[PDB]
Order: sequence, then C-alpha cells, then structure tokens
Amino acid sequence: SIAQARKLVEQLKMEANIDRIKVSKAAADLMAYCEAHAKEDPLLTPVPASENPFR
Amino acid sequence: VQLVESGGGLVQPGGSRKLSCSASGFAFSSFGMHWVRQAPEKGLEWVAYISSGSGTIYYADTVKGRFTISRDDPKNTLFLQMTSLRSEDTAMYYCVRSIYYYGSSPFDFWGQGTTLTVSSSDIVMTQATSSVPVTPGESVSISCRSSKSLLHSNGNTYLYWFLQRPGQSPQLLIYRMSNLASGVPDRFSGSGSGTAFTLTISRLEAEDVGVYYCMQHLEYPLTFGAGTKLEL
Amino acid sequence: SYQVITSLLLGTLIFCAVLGNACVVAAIALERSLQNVANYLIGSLAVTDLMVSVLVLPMAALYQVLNKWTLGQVTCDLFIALDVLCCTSSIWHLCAIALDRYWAITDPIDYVNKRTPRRAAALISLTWLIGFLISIPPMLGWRPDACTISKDHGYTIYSTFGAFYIPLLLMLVLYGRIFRAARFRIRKTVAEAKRKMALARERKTVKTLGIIMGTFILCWLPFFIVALVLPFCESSCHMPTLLGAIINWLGYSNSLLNPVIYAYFNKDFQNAFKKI
Amino acid sequence: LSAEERAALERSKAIEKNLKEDGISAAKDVKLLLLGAGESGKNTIVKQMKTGIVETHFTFKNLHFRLFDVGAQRSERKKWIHCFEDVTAIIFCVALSGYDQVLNRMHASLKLFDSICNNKFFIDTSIILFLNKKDLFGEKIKKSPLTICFPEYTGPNTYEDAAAYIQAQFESKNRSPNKEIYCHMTCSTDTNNIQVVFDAVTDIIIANNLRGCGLY
Amino acid sequence: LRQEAEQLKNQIRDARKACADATLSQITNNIDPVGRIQMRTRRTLRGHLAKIYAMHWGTDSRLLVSASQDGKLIIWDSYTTNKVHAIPLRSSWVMTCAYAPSGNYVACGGLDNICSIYNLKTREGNVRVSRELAGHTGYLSCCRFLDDNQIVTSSGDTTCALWDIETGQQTTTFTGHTGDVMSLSLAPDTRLFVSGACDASAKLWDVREGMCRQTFTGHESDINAICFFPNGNAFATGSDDATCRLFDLRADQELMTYSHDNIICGITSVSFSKSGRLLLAGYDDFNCNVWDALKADRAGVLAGHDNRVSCLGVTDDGMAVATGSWDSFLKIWN
Ligand SMILES: CC(C)CCC[C@@H](C)[C@H]1CC[C@H]2[C@@H]3CC=C4C[C@@H](O)CC[C@]4(C)[C@H]3CC[C@]12C
Ligand SMILES: CC(C)CCC[C@@H](C)[C@H]1CC[C@H]2[C@@H]3CC=C4C[C@@H](O)CC[C@]4(C)[C@H]3CC[C@]12C
Ligand SMILES: O=C1CC2(CCCC2)CC(=O)N1CCCCN1CCN(c2ncccn2)CC1
Repeated sequence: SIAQARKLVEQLKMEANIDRIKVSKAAADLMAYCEAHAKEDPLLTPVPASENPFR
Repeated sequence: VQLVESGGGLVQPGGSRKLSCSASGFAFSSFGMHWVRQAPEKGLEWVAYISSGSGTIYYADTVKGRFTISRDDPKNTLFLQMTSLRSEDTAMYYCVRSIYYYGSSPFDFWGQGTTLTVSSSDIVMTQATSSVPVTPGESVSISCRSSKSLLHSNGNTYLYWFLQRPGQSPQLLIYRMSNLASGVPDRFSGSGSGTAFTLTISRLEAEDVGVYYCMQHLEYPLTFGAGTKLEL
Repeated sequence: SYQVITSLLLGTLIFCAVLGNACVVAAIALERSLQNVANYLIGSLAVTDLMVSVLVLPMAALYQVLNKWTLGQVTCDLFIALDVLCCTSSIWHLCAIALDRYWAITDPIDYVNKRTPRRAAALISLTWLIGFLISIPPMLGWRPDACTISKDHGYTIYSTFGAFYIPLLLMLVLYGRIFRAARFRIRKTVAEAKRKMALARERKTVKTLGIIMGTFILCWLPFFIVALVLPFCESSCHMPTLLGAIINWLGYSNSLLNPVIYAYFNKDFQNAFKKI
Repeated sequence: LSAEERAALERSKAIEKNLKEDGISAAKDVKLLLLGAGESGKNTIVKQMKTGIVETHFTFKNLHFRLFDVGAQRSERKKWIHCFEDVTAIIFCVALSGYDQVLNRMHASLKLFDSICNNKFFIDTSIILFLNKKDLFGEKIKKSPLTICFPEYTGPNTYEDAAAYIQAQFESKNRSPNKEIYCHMTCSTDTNNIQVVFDAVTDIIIANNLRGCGLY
Repeated sequence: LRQEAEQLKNQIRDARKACADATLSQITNNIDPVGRIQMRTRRTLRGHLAKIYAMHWGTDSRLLVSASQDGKLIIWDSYTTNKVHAIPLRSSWVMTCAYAPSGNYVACGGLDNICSIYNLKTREGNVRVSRELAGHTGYLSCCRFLDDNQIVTSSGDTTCALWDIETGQQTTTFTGHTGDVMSLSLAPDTRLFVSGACDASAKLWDVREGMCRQTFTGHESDINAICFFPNGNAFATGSDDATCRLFDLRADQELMTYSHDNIICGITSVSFSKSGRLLLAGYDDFNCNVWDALKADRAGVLAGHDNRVSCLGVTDDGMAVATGSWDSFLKIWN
C-alpha cells in the first residue's frame, strides 16, 4: 500500500522533528512540581478531620 | 416551563375551595411543589409544601389542619384544598416550582397565581427598607435580616431573593445566598454572613423595578421578609 | 468423673454447633455473593439451629449432666416449647430448602421470573409457624426433677407427624423428584469422556442426596421412632437411659451437622469463608 | 439535616427505589451473546428470534431474552467480551456450507469457537451452537467432499456423517465440565430455533440449579 | 518505504537514548520516600446493580458521575453519598463516562459507538440527551470534555475524535493508532491529549492541529489507562502487562516503570494525586495500588473491592480518591 507507507513515513518524519530535553531535566521538573505542590496534596499529607470533607 | 393555577374567586367565609395548578413543560413529578400566597397589599407568605413523590408534606402553622396540599404526578397537577376559609385567607396564591439536589435552584419558577377573595420558633426574616427610591444606572444594596443564623454547618446559607415585579409572579434572583439564578443578569448579586444579607444591583434598569423579597429555607418554617419595594 | 466427661462432650458439641451456625450466619451477612434466596434459606436454617444450640442445647446438656430438672416447672414448659419450636423449625427449614431446590430444578421459568427473597422469607416464616403450631399446644390445654414433653397420644401423633414424619415424607418426595429431574438432565446431556462425566454426575447426585437425606434420617428418625412408639408402648416398652440419651442427642447433632450439609459443603460458602 | 438536605435525601431515596425496581426487572432477563463470523447464519437466527451493538428482545414461553449482536464491532473482541461475562448462554453461529468456502471459512469459525469456548470470561458459559445452512451444506456435500476443510476426516461423504463430524469437531474444544455446548442444525427455513434456544436456556438454568445443590 | 520507516524509528529511539542521561529512579534516590499511604474508605456509593466501568469526578470535587452496565449513569453527591441524578442510558453497554468541567453536561458511551451528551441543567428537571455523537465505527472507550461544546472521544476503531457538540460533527479525527484506543487524558491546558491503544502505544495529539505529536511505545500489551501528570509535561499509562509507565512529553521517553512481581493482572485505570507524587492504578486483582510516582514504590493499597477495579479518579482539590469496580461499588478514599 503506497498511501499507507507514505503516511507512516511522513508521520515518523514529523515524529523525529521533536526537540527533546534531557531525561535528567524531566526528572528535575517532576520533582519541582511534586515538592512544589506536596503541601496541597491531601492524599500525600492527609488533611485534619476538621478540614477533611469526608469524615 | 409553565405553571398555571386555577380556582380562586369570591368565597364565603368558613367555606371551602380547591386551588389547582396545571403544570406543563417540565418534569413535574421530580419537583417539590409549594403554595406561596400574598395578600393584595402585603408580602409573600408560604402556605404549604409537597415534596416530589408526595412523601414529605409541610404546612404553614397558620393553615396546618385547614389546608391540604396534594399533587397529581400523572396529571401534572398540584392541588390546595382549603377548608374553613377565614378572612386571612384572601390572597393571590402562587404555585412555586422547586427541586432539591446538590446545586439545585429551588423556587426558580413561579406560577401566575389565582386570587382567592374571602368576605365577612419560626425564623423571623426582616427587611425593614421599603419604597427605596432608585434611578437607572445606580447601585442599590437591599438589606435583609434573620432572627437565626441562616448559615448551616454544611456551608450553605439558605436565603433566597425574589423579585415581585408589578403585576406578575415572583421571580428567583439569588437562590442560596450569593448564588445567581438562571436567566438573571449578573448585575444582581447576593452576599451576607450569619444573619445579615444584602442584595446588590450593580446597574439597575427600569425592569429591575419591583418588590424584592427575602426567604429563608433553613428550618422549614419558610418565612419571607416584608418586601423591599424599589420604585423610579 | 463420669459426670465431667459427659459435661465435656456435651459442651464441646454445643460449642461446635454454635460456632458452625454462627459462622454460617456471619458468612452470609459479611459476603453479598451469599445473599440469595437459596442461601437465605440455608442461613435461616443456620439461625434456627443456632437458636437450638444456644437456647436448648445448654439447658438440655445441664439436664443430662445433673440427671434432673434443677429448674422450676413453668421454665420446664418454656424450654420444652423452645426445644419443640426450634427443632421443628430446623426440620422444616430442611423441607423449605428441599422445596426451593425442587422448584429451581423443575421450574426454571419460575426461578428466573417469580423466585424472590420474599419467597425465602415466606418459607422461613412457614417453618417457624409450624414450629409454634407444634410447640404451643403443650403450653395450652393439650398437655419435678423430670422435664419431659407431653406424652399425650394425640399430641404425640400431631407433634411427631407434623415435625418429622410429614417433613420426612415431603423431603423424600421432593428429593426423589429432584433425583429424577437430575437424572433426566444428565441423560439429556448424554468422546466417551462425556459418558464418564454423566456417570460421575450420577454418582455425585446419589452421594449428595444420600448425605442430605441420610444425615437427616439417621439424626432424627431414631428420636421420632422412639417418640412415636413409647407413648403408645408405655409399660410394654422400656427405654434404656444410655440409648435414650444418645437418641435424643442425635437430633441435636443434626442441628450441629446441618451447616456442614448445606453450607460447609457448598462451594460458594467455602470460597466466602476463604475470603473472610 | 437542612430542609434542602432533607429533600435532597428524599430525592436520593426515590432514585434508589427506582434503581432497585429497574434492577429487579433486569434480573429476569435471559442475556444471550450472539457470535459468529460474517456469512454465518447470525442474521438468519436474529430474524428467526424476531450502530455498534444490536439488541434483540424477545419473549418466549414467559421468558424474556436479550440477544446481544456484536457483529458490527470489528474491533479487538477481548476488550469488550467481558461486558457479556454474565450471559446465560452464547449463541454461536456456524455456516455448515462454509467448509468448501474460503474467506478457510470453517477453520475461521472453528478457531473463533475455540477462542470463545476457552475464554476466561466464558469458562462456565454454555453455548447454543447453531450449524446454519444445513440444506446448502447437504447440496454442497454430495458434490464436494469434506476434505478441503478436514483432511484427517477419513469418513463417509454423506450429509449426516459430515455434519456430525463438523459438530464433533466443534464440540471437541469445550475442555470444560461446567459448560455445555447445545448444537442444532438449521436451514434458514426452519421456525423452531426460538424453541431450540429456549430449551437450551432452560437446560442451562436447570443444570446451574443442580450445580448449586451439589447434584451436577 | 518500509526501510525508510525502520530507519526513522531507529533514529527516534537513538534520539531518545541520547537524551536518557540519568534515569528518573537514579535522580530520585535522594528524596524522602512517602511512608505508607493508608487511605480508608470514607464513602461507599451503592446503587449500581452491575459492573461499573467508568467514573469521573466533578471539578467541584464533590459531584461525580459513574457509568455501569445496569444502563444507569448515576451522579453522586460524594459528600453526603446522595444520588443527585440517575440517568438511564439507551445503550446499557457503557464503558466511558465524562463530566463536563462546567458541570452542565455528562457524556457516556460504549458498544453503541456513540458519545451521548446529557444536559444536567435543563429548565425541565430531568436530565436528557443533548447530543448523540455518531461517527465512530468502534466502541467508545473514553471521552473527555474540552469544554461545554468540545469533547474528545477515543474508540475501538483505532481513532480518536474531537467533536463540536452543538453541530454533533467530528471537528477533528485523530488517526494513527493501529489497535483499539482504550483511554484518553486531556492536558490541563486542554490544547493536547494523550491516548493509549491496544497496540501498546501511547500517542500525543494536538487538539487544534489534529496531529500525532509524539508516540510512546514501552508497554508490551494493550494500554487500558492513560493519565497526564498534573503539570501536563508527563503522563502515565496502564496496560495489561501488569505494569504502569511514566512518559515525559518533552523528553519523549519513558521515565519510570510501576510494576511488582507479585502483580500479574492487568491495569484498568490510572490517576495522579494533585501534587502528582502518587500514581493510583486500578488492577484486575480487585484492588487499587498506590505508587510513589517519583520512586516507583507501592506507597499503599486500596483493597476494598470484591471485583476488578475498573475505574478510579482523584478530585481536583486532591482531597479524595474514588474507585469504581466490577463489584458495582464506588468507594471514596482519604
Ligand atoms: C449422626 C451422624 C453420624 C449422621 C451422619 C450420617 C452419614 C455419616 C451417613 C448417613 C447416610 C450416608 C450416605 C448414604 C448414601 C451415600 C451415597 C453413596 O454413593 C456414597 C456414600 C453415601 C454418601 C453415604 C455416606 C455416609 C452417610 C452420609
Ligand atoms: C458429629 C456428631 C454426629 C457426633 C456424634 C455426637 C453425638 C451423637 C454423641 C457425641 C457425644 C455423645 C454423648 C456422650 C455422653 C453421653 C452421656 C451418657 O450418659 C448418655 C449419652 C450421652 C449424652 C452421649 C449422647 C450422644 C453424643 C452427644
Ligand atoms: O434434654 C432435655 C431437656 C429439655 C428441657 C431443656 C431442653 C430440652 C426437655 C427434654 O425433654 N430433654 C430431653 C431431650 C428432648 C429432645 N427434644 C427434641 C425436640 N422435640 C420435638 N421436636 C419436634 C416435635 C416434638 N418434639 C422435643 C424433644
């Protein structure tokens, strides 16, 4: 199938045309978000029963 | 969505009549239904309540035992059988649509009403302001008082704001304090805390002229304020 | 001591019965895969046998151990009524389970359509109603150191036929019909491995009906043969104490063994006990 | 509770009552998963009983059947096959006159039947096997032998023996003592396949009830 | 052209390997592991009489919609456990349900190949079907509202679609998956969404352009569940190979693998905590397992369902977790 092959090849071409950061920077960003929002995560730190809407 | 009441007219004192309301255009069986009356010169006075499914019925303490509320869900009709019709029972009786679930807006649609003419612990809702003078484009803050904190431990404040424009039915503005009703422009606003509440009209037009009513819905002795008339 | 060993055996039997039926009830309440009409009947039989094991078996054990009725007489009649009520109710739960199974097996359309937990409640109510209908006349006008059921001939017939012999006839008829229906289903089912499986199903049906009916019979039939013969053979027949007590406790052992037949042999109950 | 909270609770209770009533009504349904491969007699038996999923609702002898047709789901079957884990029976359609056709048709249906039989969600689900177009099969079996499909047949080329061999090959993949395969021969002119389904469903219910009592 | 495709794939994997300097596990060995997430069933939502395939939390973190095979779409007041709405579905074969962020609409769909849009706020007090979105030739496995007028759906026809609810038409079709698509997760900015499919691949789609920006292939079995990380720069998939994976959008590579040897069943649902440090996955083994997203440690277990946990959602305020399962129950956890 010419059409399927050309579509897949072009799709892979635009796949490769993606700027990729280092995985170290991705992990650093993941930490930055996780500890930058840990104090507002009730599942990570359970809220006091007074502020817990499911008591 | 319409609610058409029938019945009414002149009735001898101590007599009996049965008001009905022929609902159409909405899921009548799923709405709780009220009667709210209004003497020809006085404010709104809640009569009775029949919940959706008829499992819960409430009456005004001044009518309990005398009046009887019933609904015909297959017929989409709400009834008010009246017995021993006193002189105090002369009023325009409004059939009020009302549904109750999380986030619902009770008292959102009101019927046109019928006039019944008779010949010869409840929370006090106070709005002393009356005949407030207004001009178009100005900001007015209608005040309201409650004898008991309308705020519940769930966080809701059960105060309602209705606009009784001249010659037509009351229309919901703010259903639970600071909640704007559908179809109401966001120049009306509700605010308050505890027992004191204010209805703010940011830039009032000539249509905003009418009588503005409080209503608590916390305990279920539904009481209205003495209407705060706004006039040009 | 000869009294202490008897007390120990009877107490262990009572504890095992209480534990078995309490565990059946707990399994039904704590697992909703067991909350269906058939298991409602099974757990109501467990409830009835728990009532036996906690309100009759301790008192009957004390009566056996002390060889006398150390209590009063109104309480003697009360506990005889409890005994008759609860044992009749257990036997008629066996009958209700048989009837429910018979309807499930011979009336699948009713099983899908009309069979509801309300029918299980009705069956339980009927078993308890028969229990009262058998246990009230002795307290009414159809009646120390000896607490015995009314040996009146008419009441003897009415309480042995209505509590065992009519139930035995019903269970025999219902489970024979169930046997024929199961056999017909197996022959409808019936390369030769299918024939071997039909044979295995045949023996499984035989073994299951044997366990059910044989446990019921070998537990209660000796008691009811004695309880029907002796009131008419008062002087001509003498009951040895050892044989009489063993015969009396065979039915209580039925109250012990009903959870085994109907619950602990059930695959669903076994899985629900594994989960708990 | 507030007055509004009380009325919301009342509405929730009315909703729960309606849900309970609807579930009671739905528990009386005999749910049947209809399966097959294209040119089989799936549509024929649907017409005889009488978008991505087609539901056929019919009542026969006071028993209401919900027949679920998933033919138009040209997807990964395993991703939605568990949606019918609780059917009373699978109604599987095989074209008898598909041994001499290729698109091999009978091997395709045979592999599909194997996958459905031995699927983990259908280990104890009985199957009402329909062998459709038995007249077309009889017309094609006098001319073409049952050797294109089955080389190891080594049997007579008559209609009865060839159809029985096909049915045996289809039943051979059960590999389960709990579930049964109810096989029937249909010709698209017969009007008793509703009765065949009803009889098989009653046998399934009876066998399950016996299995509960320990008598099966 | 197959040779060119193979060369391009080799180039893509080499570019991913080049950027794979330090693994997420290696970098996160110096952060404090969360001790034990011992959440407890605060509420049990009873009323569904069949298997629950989908739940979705409201943005108010109090209302939630659940979809069950009983033909009912139930909206719950998760605080009071009240039933707000019981929506009866025309097709009972529902496998997805979405709650509009405005709260005015819910969507559902399944084997009918339709995304049905339900108006929760009509003048009449009933919930009715505003729009039936037809055009998928396979079952709908997920749907998510972009807003009141836009919804993105995934289908077993290997495609995702973006719909204009008012016109009912596919604004965009998202082709490129070779297997059936099980799940969608919208990005927080809703400019782009990820979809996992049965080809064991997750594809990143640009909603406006309609093109597959990135493709993520780490799983060896069907991806049943996909979820964006709270910042929208990463997402987590859950597949039938008993493993969850975290993929970075910018790194275009798998970061973390969430698997335990004693877990062999597939994964039905994934969700993140509000901070994103917890990855909550629902399994076939009847229980939800809580994962330290940064460290791939089982921080907790949400045992409490008697059948396969088919769906789960974390509230937007992060307060609670709901778990729906095949045992017909929704459990709110804290
Ligand atoms: C008081 C206690 C001892 C009563 C217990 C009675 C038990 C042990 C006896 C009574 C009836 C007997 C069963 C009668 C019928 C059969 C069917 C046969 O194919 C296998 C043996 C089997 C299953 C017997 C097993 C033992 C059995 C169940
Ligand atoms: C599992 C069951 C069937 C095992 C059998 C239990 C029953 C039948 C047996 C076990 C212990 C036995 C008891 C042991 C002690 C005595 C005291 C003796 O003075 C009279 C008999 C009597 C009262 C026996 C009655 C029968 C008995 C209760
Ligand atoms: O041990 C006791 C003591 C009691 C009083 C306390 C507990 C019992 C009194 C007593 O007699 N016996 C000896 C055994 C009686 C056995 N039970 C079996 C059930 N019965 C029955 N069931 C249906 C129909 C008719 N009778 C009555 C006899």
